Amino acid sequence: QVQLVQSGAEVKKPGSSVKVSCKASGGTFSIYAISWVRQAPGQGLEWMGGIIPIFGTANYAQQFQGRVTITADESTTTAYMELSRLTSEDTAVYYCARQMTAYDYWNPSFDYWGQGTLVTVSSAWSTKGPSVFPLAPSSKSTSGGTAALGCLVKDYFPEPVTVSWNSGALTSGVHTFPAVLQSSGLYSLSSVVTVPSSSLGTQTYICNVNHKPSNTKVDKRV
Amino acid sequence: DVLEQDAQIDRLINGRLTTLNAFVAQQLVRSESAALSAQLAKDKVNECV
Amino acid sequence: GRGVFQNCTAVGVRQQRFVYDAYQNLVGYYSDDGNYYCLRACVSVPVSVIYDKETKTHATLFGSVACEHISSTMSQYSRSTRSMLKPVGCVLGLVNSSLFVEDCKLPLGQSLCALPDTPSTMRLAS
Amino acid sequence: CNGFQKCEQLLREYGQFCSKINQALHGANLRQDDSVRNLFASVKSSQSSP
Amino acid sequence: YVDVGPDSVKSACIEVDIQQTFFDKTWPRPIDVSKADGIIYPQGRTYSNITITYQGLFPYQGDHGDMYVYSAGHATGTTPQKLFVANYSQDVKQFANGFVVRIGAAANSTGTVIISPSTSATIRKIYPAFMLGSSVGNFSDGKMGRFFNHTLVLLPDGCGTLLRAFYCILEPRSGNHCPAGNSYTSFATYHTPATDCSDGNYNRNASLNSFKEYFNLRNCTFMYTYNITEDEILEWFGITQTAQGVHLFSSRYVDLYGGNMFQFATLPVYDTIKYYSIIPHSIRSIQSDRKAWAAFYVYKLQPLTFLLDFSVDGYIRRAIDCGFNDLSQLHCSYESFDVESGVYSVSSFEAKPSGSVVEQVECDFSPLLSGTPPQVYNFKRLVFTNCNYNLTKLLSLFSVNDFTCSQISPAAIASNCYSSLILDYFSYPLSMKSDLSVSSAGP
Amino acid sequence: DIVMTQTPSSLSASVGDRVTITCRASEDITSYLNWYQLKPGKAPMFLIYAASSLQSGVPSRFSGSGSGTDFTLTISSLQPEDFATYYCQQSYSTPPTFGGGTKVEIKRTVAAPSVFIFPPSDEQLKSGTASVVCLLNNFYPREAKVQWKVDNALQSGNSQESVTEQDSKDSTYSLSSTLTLSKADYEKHKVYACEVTHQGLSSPVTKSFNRG
Amino acid sequence: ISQFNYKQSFSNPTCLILATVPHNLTTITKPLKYSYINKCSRLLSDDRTEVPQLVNANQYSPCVSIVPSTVWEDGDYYRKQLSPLEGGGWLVASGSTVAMTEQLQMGFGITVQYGTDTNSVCPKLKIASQLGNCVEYSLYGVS
Repeated sequence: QVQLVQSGAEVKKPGSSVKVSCKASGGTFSIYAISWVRQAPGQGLEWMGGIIPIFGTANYAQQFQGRVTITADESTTTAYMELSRLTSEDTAVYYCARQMTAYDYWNPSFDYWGQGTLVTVSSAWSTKGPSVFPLAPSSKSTSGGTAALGCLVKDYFPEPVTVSWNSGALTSGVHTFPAVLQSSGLYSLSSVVTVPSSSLGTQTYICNVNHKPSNTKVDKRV
Repeated sequence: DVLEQDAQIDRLINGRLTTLNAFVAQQLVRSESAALSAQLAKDKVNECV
Repeated sequence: GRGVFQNCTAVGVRQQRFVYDAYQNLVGYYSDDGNYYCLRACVSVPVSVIYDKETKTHATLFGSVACEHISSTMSQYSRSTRSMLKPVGCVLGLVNSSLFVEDCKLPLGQSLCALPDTPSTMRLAS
Repeated sequence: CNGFQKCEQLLREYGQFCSKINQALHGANLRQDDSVRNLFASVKSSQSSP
Repeated sequence: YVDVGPDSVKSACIEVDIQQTFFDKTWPRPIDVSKADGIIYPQGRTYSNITITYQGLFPYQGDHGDMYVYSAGHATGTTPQKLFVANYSQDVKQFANGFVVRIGAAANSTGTVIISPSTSATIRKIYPAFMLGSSVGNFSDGKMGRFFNHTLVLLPDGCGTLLRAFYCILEPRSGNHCPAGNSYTSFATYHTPATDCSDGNYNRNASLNSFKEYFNLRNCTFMYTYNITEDEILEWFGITQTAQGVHLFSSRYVDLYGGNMFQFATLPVYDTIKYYSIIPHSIRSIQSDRKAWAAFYVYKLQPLTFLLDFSVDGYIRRAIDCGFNDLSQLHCSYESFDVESGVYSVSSFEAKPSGSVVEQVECDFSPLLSGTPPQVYNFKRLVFTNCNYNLTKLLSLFSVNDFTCSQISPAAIASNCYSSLILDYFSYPLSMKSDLSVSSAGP
Repeated sequence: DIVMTQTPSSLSASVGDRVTITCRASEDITSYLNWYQLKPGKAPMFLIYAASSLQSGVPSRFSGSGSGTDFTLTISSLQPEDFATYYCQQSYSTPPTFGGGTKVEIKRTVAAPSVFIFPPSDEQLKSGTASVVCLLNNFYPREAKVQWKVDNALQSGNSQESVTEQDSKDSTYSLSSTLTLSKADYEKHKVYACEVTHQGLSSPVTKSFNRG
Repeated sequence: ISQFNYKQSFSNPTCLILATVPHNLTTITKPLKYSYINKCSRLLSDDRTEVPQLVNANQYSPCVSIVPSTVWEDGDYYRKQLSPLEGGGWLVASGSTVAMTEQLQMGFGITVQYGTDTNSVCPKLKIASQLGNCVEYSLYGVS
């Protein structure tokens, strides 16, 4: 059995080289061919390069030629991908997929795929503590019996982030919204909870946001 | 210029060649004289010394 | 012209910036405008090929002293064999041939210096 | 010849003359060595009191 | 200027792939004078038994050179159709004069085909293709390797049993995968085994087929065809760009076994070619029939003095590069391959310049270009001292009808450093321009 | 280079329903097509190699059919695992091109969307950026159109759409739309409304909140 | 013309023949004007100084390629930007035009190779054969 372990997702500034590492456990690392393929939204999956460790020769796509260097180390059983002159178009999730056939790079079928590593470009952007915006309870906010209020995480950089309600006591009616890129370039996500208005009066609904890069935990009333 | 330089270098190297031809000839004459002197020295050591 | 300057005593009238010594070669006095600095001529090391036909071994030799300053494959020296070059006790030169010279060895051999004698088996007899 | 490479190419045409002069000097130096060896050999071979 | 085959027609260039990492694996091939590899061989006269030193264009000893290897096609299992080429087209290099090529250095040897490293095919005889041109410029795509100047193209035909030399300028093709066309990976040559190399059949049209897709050749002033024996063993091929024209040297004709090179053919080109460009050649084949071929090695030619040993057979089996070694310099001087044991003085080392020191207001030429100029007999002299002068601007300011410099280089006057500058100005007639001289019989 | 196009970008079928996916090829691919199943948060899984032979460890319901330009992937019974992206890639040429992708949606339940509008809190007003959140909940059709009218004027670009992942219990989607206005622009406006038209919804519903 | 166009190689024997054929060369076409390169120069990228390049003996100058086979006008200047491989900067070629003469005049420079041994150029003409084992080798090129 071959187990493919991708590197933890990383963010690299434009014009800075990024290294993505995929580790193969078990099987024969040298005979198998590992090909790097990336998924970009609106572009689909595109093959970038394919390398066989024993040969040490890496095929490269003509568009990516001269921008991508792929190295495989037999001792660590790890395949490394290097990309340079990063751009917003370049940002994508990279998957290490090993061809079932040991050779024959030209005809490629991948039995095993890596979990994938996502790389993003930061221009003049640095990690900072997030600003949490609660939703004020109001007649407009209340719909019939239930009034829905949520805390919007904003101005946070790196990591998906963890948001919990009542210190994780409330796991019911919580809605998780994907982080989006603002003009500032700081991710913003929404965590609205659908709860009865009477319940809001009886229980104080605090919202807790934990930022892993800045190691800051913020609790505030919503 | 290349044409002027070729003539100047050719004259200098030819002139230097004559001087070493004279130098080797004088060295050969001196070496032959030294060889005769060395034979005289052997005789002086063999008889007087 | 190639020149090396070291501190020297001031000489010459100073009306002319150049001092010569009975030849077109220039003493290059006062190379620095501020202070007198005597110039030096180009400095080079001679190379002698020590070769034995039957052994087919070649050696490199230097003149007077090479142990104190010159080193093997030195960047400063442009021409050795005109392509590529070709660590021993100081003598007439820093021979590329090693083994070194024993205090007592057979006198008869290829000519070399006051004490070094060249054998065939590279070896350096005394 | 001057150190410049252009002189060295011009030297190649006259190279044989330069080689002959170098060989003649080499013969003279070897002859001087032989004469020195013969002189000292004649002084040697005599038993000497300390 | 006649063309053997029709121009644009048939189909656009097949898709091609550049795989530099697969290519250039590198097998060391130092050229050796002792085995007489690459020796030009004096075309002038001949010698038997006698050993002589001759000065001629010669490869330097110990030169590995540049290695170029041709490879098979993509070979999809269902269809052998499809092609891939190396980056040798963008590997253009400049040679001052001369070309030396070694072919089939290790023919009939175990080898792995470049397209598939795992696949192993026995090494087979192959012939190099090149398009030497004087000036190299970027393509419309921007890839380097477009020759505006006239070029001579050497292309093997019929599996290398024929060779074609044609002086035709290359012209870009609008079709996809071709130089004028956008999204074109590389420009090179393609071959088909089924028709061109069918047993008992050799196709001269194979060169035309490569032209039909890759590029259109124009202004074909000279077209030549030479038969190739293709016996099995391969020797050396030499191109020399003499003032009269390019000269083709083939080692096999004078002696197949010897490897000595003689001038088989002469091609007259007035233009002097400065850049050499290699066209990659790939033959499509099925994976089972994939073919591996010996790499061809390119060596530079430089004027050198070489001691050459001529055998009683009259073929040079041994040579000495006098420049390569101090012992070689002694061998060249004595003119004998073996010299008796001795200590010999050799050319001394020379110091390499480092730590440059420079010792150094504005001489004015305004009076010379202003006012009313004097007559020749009443000349006006201007003296410049204690000033730095730029003479290049003065030369640009006035066009010079006659320029003659005596005892000084014309280039040297602008940049030389000296005690004082002297300038003179006077009015001179064009009729008496010839009469005026530093010294003249005329009064 | 060969280009591979998937005929269905997305389809909706209940569990136990046969699914047919068609892959179109610009050039002949005799038998060189590879099918990959991608589920979010995990690596894609090989299904069919050469479009003729099922990969080992893959259920019998997945089937490989078709030759050359046209290829077909058929699942006899839909399963929760089966509801994942499908990709067809040509193996004929050295540069492989993946298919557009096929998305499968459960049809177990149909739910009309619930729309509510929430005004920004005081801290947003002090920050200088005011975001109004319009929440759409429990809508089974993935496709929906959300528009913002402020003072009877349409808003674009400033409005953004964020959607939760499928609940998978009722197969419904929850979407929140936030509209951002500068403090001067926000203060002068008195009416903020989000109008949504939904295929599941019988009649388009507009949620409007008066300023203050 | 000697400096930037045609210069005979001094080492080879040098002969210059200037001849005009009024009616014999009917096939030869009349060129519109005689054309020669007055000055050939190479410009450095800095543009501070421009250095002229003299033609090598019996050689085609790089500036010649920029010049058309017949110069368009006297004093014409041709400028091209050099490639990075060419070292950058610009190449400037200056050419002059002389009106064609009524009878075409052609200059011929002839160098006779006395180098190689494979062949020989001579005029034409048993005595000449090997019945003469007496004096005189007299062979193809060596007498």
